[PDB]
Amino acid sequence: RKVLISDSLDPCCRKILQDGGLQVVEKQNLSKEELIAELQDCEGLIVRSATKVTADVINAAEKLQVVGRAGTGVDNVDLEAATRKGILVMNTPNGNSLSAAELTCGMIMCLARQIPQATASMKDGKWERKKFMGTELNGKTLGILGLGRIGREVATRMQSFGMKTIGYDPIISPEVSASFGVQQLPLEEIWPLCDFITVHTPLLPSTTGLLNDNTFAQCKKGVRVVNCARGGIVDEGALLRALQSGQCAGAALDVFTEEPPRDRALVDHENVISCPHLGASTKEAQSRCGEEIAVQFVDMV
Amino acid sequence: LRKVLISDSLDPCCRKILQDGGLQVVEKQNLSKEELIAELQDCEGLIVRSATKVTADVINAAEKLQVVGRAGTGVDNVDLEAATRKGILVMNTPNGNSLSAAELTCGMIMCLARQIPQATASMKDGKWERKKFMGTELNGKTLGILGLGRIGREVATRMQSFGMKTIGYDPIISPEVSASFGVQQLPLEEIWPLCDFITVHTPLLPSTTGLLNDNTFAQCKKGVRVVNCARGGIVDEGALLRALQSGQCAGAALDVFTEEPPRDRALVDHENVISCPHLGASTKEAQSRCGEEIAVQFVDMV
Ligand SMILES: NC(=O)c1ccc[n+]([C@@H]2O[C@H](COP(=O)([O-])OP(=O)(O)OC[C@H]3O[C@@H](n4cnc5c(N)ncnc54)[C@H](O)[C@@H]3O)[C@@H](O)[C@H]2O)c1
Ligand SMILES: NC(=O)c1ccc[n+]([C@@H]2O[C@H](COP(=O)([O-])OP(=O)(O)OC[C@H]3O[C@@H](n4cnc5c(N)ncnc54)[C@H](O)[C@@H]3O)[C@@H](O)[C@H]2O)c1
Repeated sequence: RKVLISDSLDPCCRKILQDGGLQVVEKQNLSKEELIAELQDCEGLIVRSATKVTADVINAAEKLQVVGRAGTGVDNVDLEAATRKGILVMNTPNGNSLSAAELTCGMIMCLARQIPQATASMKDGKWERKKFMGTELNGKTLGILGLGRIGREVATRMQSFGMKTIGYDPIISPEVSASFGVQQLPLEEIWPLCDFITVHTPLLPSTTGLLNDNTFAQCKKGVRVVNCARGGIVDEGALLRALQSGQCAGAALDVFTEEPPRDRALVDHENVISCPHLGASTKEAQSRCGEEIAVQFVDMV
Repeated sequence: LRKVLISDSLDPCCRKILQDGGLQVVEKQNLSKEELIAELQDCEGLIVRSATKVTADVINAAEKLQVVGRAGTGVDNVDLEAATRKGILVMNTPNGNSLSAAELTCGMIMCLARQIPQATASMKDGKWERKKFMGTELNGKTLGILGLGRIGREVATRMQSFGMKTIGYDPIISPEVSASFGVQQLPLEEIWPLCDFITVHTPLLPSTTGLLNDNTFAQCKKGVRVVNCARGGIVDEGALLRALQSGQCAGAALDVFTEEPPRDRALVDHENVISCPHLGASTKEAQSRCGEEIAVQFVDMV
């Protein structure tokens, strides 16, 4: 059939599809009405995160058969509406892991030394040595919640800095985590030990507010936290209260409960470092995800 | 060997160690030239960090002064020539800062790969600009490390954990020794074309002033990224600006400048440059270690 790529993807996605004999239309930044119009001659749609595959789009897209997302999860696809119609939804759980792990490590280093703030200071003409006294990562404890693809890659990188890496994952055995140097403990034992906490779980009811007022209360005063997973795993209201009291000394956020976020209190806080969901924003990750999704479209004979 | 003036803001452990060694200590900070010379009247020892400027005039007016200690690397704020001519010993702390400087360098590499400082600035300006901040994955990329001493080797082993190939050069470290911490030595001319990132960890010497310059930038890959958390002037600042302006250099991270604070703002102002006010040693841990390291030398002196 014919596939529309409605967001900006690596050009290899397009190449692999055509090599498989498919018509492609590559057209970014479509309005809701433009998207529906294009799709009515299309059985495939491929998105990244910008296009919102809502029930209304799906319902109006009568010939649609498969929606592919070139990223993890299905955050911008109404999976329930797609399933109600006969529509397959596919994604790319492997292609961007390494890039996400690397950003998470960068964010830890940025929290330790306040590099983003120091650059902003310098650009205002300031030379603020005292303000930007930091902390050394060597000897500190990093808590890693979620020890799948990304969590284990964060662990081995941060171990090279001399960090003690502890963590928790309901599915990963202690024996598997020991093989990448992560000691598992129950959550209640993790909180008071950590200098830094990073989350690498899916977003589920059980992981929403994984860090919240109750768990911040149990942390070491001055804990630094990273969320490069999904918005909401760290409760944003709790995080702001923790930053306000000094219970959390800083946070680094790639992701938000709303993207772009309309509430600016966290982004605007002096001790918060942020990015516009750049975890998979590398040429390499994008090349890998574009291939991953294209191959899945070709493999359906 | 009796009274020591500590003239800059140091970790309190420096004072205690001197005092345990059996020395008198005066902590006074932010002194003018005249004030510094007056405090030194009864002092045979002076301990500084970076702000106090132990110039030829101070050295020559300070009558009982026998040793100057700097709680940091090199002798940037001490006229060592003047000191040596008058017979005054100068001591510094070559070990205490290594790990904090290595960590900052690695943080700078990550920031250049993913534009985290620029991304934060954009978000704080109320923007959501994903495409602009498309970055580079470190795995498989080549990092060139010039200077393979205390800091170079620590940077190498950390960036190796990211899957970077670490190559470099040091005139005194043998290829066999550098091999033992995973750094492949090659001649400089073979390095430039191979590097995705270059980081410098040398002293500032005639051999290292302008080690990166217009000619070496022309030998590099289009889009090379450069880090200087060592000393200002190892990367020629004019050459670096020209390379940033043409795109030969995709970005640079600078902790150090030929003038500090720098009066010329062109590099700091460039959108592809990330910077810090010489924070390589600016951690609680490093400052503690340096404070200990310099007081301990003074006490052995007794
Ligand atoms: N910021 C980005 O651009 C970016 C990029 C890629 C992935 N991600 C996100 O990062 C997260 C991790 O991705 P991954 O590829 O490593 O996923 P993965 O499935 O390999 O691993 C996730 C792990 O989380 C664990 N988990 C579930 N509930 C948990 C809980 N309550 N406590 C601790 N662990 C729990 C699972 O057991 C699993 O092992 C996901 O949310 C993913 O969407 C973000
Ligand atoms: N930004 C900061 O706050 C900060 C903090 C600590 C140290 N430093 C600086 O970082 C630099 C490295 O310090 P270190 O402790 O690793 O020093 P080190 O003495 O242990 O190592 C320096 C190495 O540079 C090498 N070298 C000399 N000339 C060279 C050349 N032409 N090419 C390649 N290598 C050359 C030497 O042979 C030596 O092995 C110094 O300039 C030091 O002052 C900066």
